[PDB]
Amino acid sequence: QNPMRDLKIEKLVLNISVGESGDRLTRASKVLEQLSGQTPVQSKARYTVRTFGIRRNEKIAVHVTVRGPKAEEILERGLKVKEYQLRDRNFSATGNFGFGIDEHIDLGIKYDPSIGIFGMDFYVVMNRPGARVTRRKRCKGTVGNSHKTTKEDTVSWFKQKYDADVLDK
Amino acid sequence: GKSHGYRSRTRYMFQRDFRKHGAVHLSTYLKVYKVGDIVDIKANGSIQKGMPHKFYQGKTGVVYNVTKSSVGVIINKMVGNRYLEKRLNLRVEHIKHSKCRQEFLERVKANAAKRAEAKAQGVAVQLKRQPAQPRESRIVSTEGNVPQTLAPVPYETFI
Amino acid sequence: MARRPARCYRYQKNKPYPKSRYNRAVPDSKIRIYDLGKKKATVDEFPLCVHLVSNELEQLSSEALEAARICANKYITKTVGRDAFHLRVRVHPFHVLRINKMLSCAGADRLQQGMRGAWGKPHGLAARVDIGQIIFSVRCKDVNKPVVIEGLRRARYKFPGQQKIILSKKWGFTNLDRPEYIKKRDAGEIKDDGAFVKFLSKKGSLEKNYNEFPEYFQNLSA
Amino acid sequence: AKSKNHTAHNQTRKAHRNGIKKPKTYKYPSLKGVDPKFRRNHKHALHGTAKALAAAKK
Amino acid sequence: DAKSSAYSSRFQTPFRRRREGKTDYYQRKRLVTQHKAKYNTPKYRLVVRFTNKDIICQIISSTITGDVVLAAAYSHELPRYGITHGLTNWAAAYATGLLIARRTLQKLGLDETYKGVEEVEGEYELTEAVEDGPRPFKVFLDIGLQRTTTGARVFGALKGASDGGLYVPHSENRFPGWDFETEEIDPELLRSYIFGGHVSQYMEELADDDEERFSELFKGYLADDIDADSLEDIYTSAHEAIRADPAFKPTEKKFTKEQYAAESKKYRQTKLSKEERAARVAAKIAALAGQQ
RNA sequence: GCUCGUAUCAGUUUUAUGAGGUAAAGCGAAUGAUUAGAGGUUCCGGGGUCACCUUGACCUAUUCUCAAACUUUAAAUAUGUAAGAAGUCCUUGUUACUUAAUUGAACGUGGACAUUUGAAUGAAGAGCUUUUAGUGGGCCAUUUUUGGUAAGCAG
RNA sequence: GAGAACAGAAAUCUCCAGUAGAACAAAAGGGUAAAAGCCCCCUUGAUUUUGAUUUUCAGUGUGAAUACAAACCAUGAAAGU
RNA sequence: GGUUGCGGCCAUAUCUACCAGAAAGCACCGUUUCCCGUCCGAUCAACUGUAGUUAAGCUGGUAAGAGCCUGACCGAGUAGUGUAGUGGGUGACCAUACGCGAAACUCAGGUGCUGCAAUCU
Repeated sequence: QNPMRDLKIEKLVLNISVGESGDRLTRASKVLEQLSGQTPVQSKARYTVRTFGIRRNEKIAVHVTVRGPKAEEILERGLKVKEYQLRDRNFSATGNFGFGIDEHIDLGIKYDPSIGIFGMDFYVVMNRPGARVTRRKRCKGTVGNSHKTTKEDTVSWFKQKYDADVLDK
Repeated sequence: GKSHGYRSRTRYMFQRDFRKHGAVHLSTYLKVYKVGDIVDIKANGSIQKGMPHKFYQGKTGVVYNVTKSSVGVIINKMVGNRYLEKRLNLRVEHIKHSKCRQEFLERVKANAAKRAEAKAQGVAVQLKRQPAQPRESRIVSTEGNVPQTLAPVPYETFI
Repeated sequence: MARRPARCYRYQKNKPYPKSRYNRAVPDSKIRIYDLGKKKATVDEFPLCVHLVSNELEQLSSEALEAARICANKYITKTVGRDAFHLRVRVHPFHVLRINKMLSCAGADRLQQGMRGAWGKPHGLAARVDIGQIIFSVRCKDVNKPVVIEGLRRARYKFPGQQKIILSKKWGFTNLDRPEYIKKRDAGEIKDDGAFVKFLSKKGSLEKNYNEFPEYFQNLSA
Repeated sequence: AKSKNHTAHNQTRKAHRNGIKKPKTYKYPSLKGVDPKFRRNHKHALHGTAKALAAAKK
Repeated sequence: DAKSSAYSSRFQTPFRRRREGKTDYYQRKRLVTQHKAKYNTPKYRLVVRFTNKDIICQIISSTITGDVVLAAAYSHELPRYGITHGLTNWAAAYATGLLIARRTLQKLGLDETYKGVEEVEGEYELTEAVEDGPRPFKVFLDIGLQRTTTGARVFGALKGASDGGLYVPHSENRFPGWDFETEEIDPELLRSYIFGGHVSQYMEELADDDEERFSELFKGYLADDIDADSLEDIYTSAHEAIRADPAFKPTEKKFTKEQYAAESKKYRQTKLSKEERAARVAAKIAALAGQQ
């Protein structure tokens, strides 16, 4: 039909939320470094809540974005514990999806002291080639309705790749 | 505490008219102003440096000074019992040409052109403008337009 | 503290002074129900529409609306039944009236400063009313015309000024005259909307029009 | 005690009794408030043309 | 979704070229504005745009009805002057700035003076005025949307114009190899960039390393069997060729404009009139009412 | 009094060109309020069948009424400028200004500009200065309008 | 609005829509969307000399503001500010 | 005539859905040694027009399309208003005379034109 209209992974964002600031953040930073091979950024607190122990501007989370073949490798090793199967939910209206895990330190690499055990959050941003047309500075436009991504297109791509299946529930 | 600020009673004067907010079109800058050109002040509230006073909205005056990014205009002011010559230093965003002059200019050229022709053939080309003279006589035919009879409509409630 | 006579506030002397972010301590309007009778009633059933029309320019207190609303409803429902009419109050009391309270006790000059600071505190609500507008609109069946006349002529006594009852040529609460409305209703042009009707427009998406008014198009092909 | 604080009554009648006359504009207006760069360039231009006209009339 | 009618009514669209995103008006607003005491004098913009596969450079002065162009110089015509492949590279960007600088100077009649630099040793040297002569032509670099960045090709053409006898103000800040610890530019490193040193060094590295990518990329250079050392030669030969004849020889223009219109119109979608619109709805209304 | 003698003028109209945001109009235009419904929900509560009768709002298409401190639009009257010899047109001279320039700007030199010297009407003389008196408690009337219930009330 | 372990109406991330319904130190109004908002980078022009002008106005002051000149700087790649 | 770059008027140009796109252009598209910039070559920067694509952008077309624009003897000379009266009305307001004169509604049409330069079956 059309070769390049096929979907591809754009970016995975590897999200983690930490209540406080301290050594937990430091080990949270470095576990993501040994996770992705690139340093993460400390997403900074936005407001005060008085119930989550949050003042404004206290850097209460860690995330990192992975793209390219390293993204293909890192989602595979992340979805293996997910078992290449996933709930019929979790798929956004744009077809992006995500889910959470409970540990990474000894999931794929050897565990070492003074790092703790952290659950965290995956989120995959998947869009077909041509995404620059809505991100470039000059001649910025949109993406046509056909070029958009939907649930059925994404879940179908989820099938043919990894031979995965949805709706394990 | 009565207020007489530099922008008082100016909620609507410095508005940006509907669907024309934002930046200003660039023909405002590319317009050329020479000293002596009659111009009329219209304050574009988008640009805040060098705004005119509220009294100067819609006033018209000649240009006596042209500066780096502004022109200087001479306005006549209603004060007491005599006019005073006011000098304003206004950004070009707040000023535009007065189209009254160009109509005088084009009429003069046509008036000059008629004078050149009346010099050669047909002198006394009636140079001066004549306002709407009273209608001259005419014949209004009835052919196919017989005067239909009209009567006032009876009053009814419409409600 | 008791209410003043209405002739104090009859004329439209002041500019509209509605409840707003600048006018916060406004008392609630006494009138609260504006549609009465079988209000969930369709349009075809009540062809007759009669209006209580003001011929004068004044202020009608919110309470006077409520009084006439009660008396007009009570009489008509007792005569022709609750479900035989739909009475609708047209005007809404948004103008806030102001009162300057004067102490009526002996020695009041000491505790009160006359009109130093005479800005009256909000006193009540009224509807500013003009010439030829509609105050009440009652739609009903042609049968029960005289009852609504008496109902609407028994409400005028509770309103200041000189009102008039005039029956309308418009079909109920529509803007269309009776023959013009029936032309559309005969030609499937009209869809009931609970208390009013939507008219098919010759402008807009033809798909939506066909979905909303299939009967008109079917009659076109017959 | 209390007195009429302000009024514009009779002001326009006063203003027009002697009339509001235009400022009687003059040829060669006041060369003031102009751009200084223009002004004392204009000085030298007027100097130069004066010498030229003076030599033209000899 | 569900764009409301009130939103459509109240939506003030930006200027057409802002809607397309091609023009940054806030920046043009201060380029094309001119010192009001310079009433009629145009303010020329040296506009450079890096579309894919071509470089667009032109000199533009604003009028009331629209921008007028003195003379333009693109990279499509560079094969005439000897630059064949990689018409988008940094070295070509320098050359096309040189070409337009030569072109405009000869169109204005100021070719004989302000030769810029005949020998390009890559040092920051503006084109100053000569003693008692016409001033150097002053044009202003309107890069447009693309970000200012050290070593960007947009400032490659900047160096091209300023080395072409055309006075465009600038600082050595954005030229490639601009050190931060010290404010010295590297003449050797620029001269490499002028002649493709950042390209020829990738020629030889890949050629020394492998042949797969070296044969995939740079295919036209392999077709002419030209080595990296010849890249400097061809760029020089272009420079003196540009300095020899910048007179803007156009193309041959076969199948001329009326014919160009003729073929386009056949494959050009037309617009219906009221009669077609009346007919189309009548057929559609009948179809939807035809026992549906 | 002075300088001059039909004007560089005008509490005016017309032509043209603007300026405003009141009246009115508007809420199936934004904002704030508003009466009536009609049709459609995620497990971000069904409170009872856990999807089965019972509702938990919002969105859509309408509908009624509004607004001094809301408004798309938008008057009337009032208001600014112009309606020429201090102008128009042509030529080439100055500048330390400006331009890439012998490019422009400003000031000009010379030369052509009566049926009407460039809209109407009028001008009663026009313009300018000096000096000084009194006054600096106001009040009424149509219209507009604020506070007040209103006032031969106050503003 | 759609979603995503812990995480729920609300802690962080991503997408779509989003004419401004936010922010702009502080009253209200005006004004601003590749910005006047947010984040980052660099700086002191919040400097000197005086004058001219606008508002209040007696065309006085004070305050505030506008546009320039001569500098000298800042910033930018520059126009420019 | 199409396309590009720079624009003018700044929606008759916008917005929602679908359709078509010969040639050329544009664009997506490919690779990080260099400059450069990021959590990430996604943006930016560089290198190649080569490996491909019209899917998208873009252009145009379609919609009794929303919107927007113009006009109407459409509403309506209506609301409103200037002037006048020893007009009416207790008043509220209204009528009339001489003038100016809308807005909403209704209907009709339309849905970019163009400047400079270059390029293209």
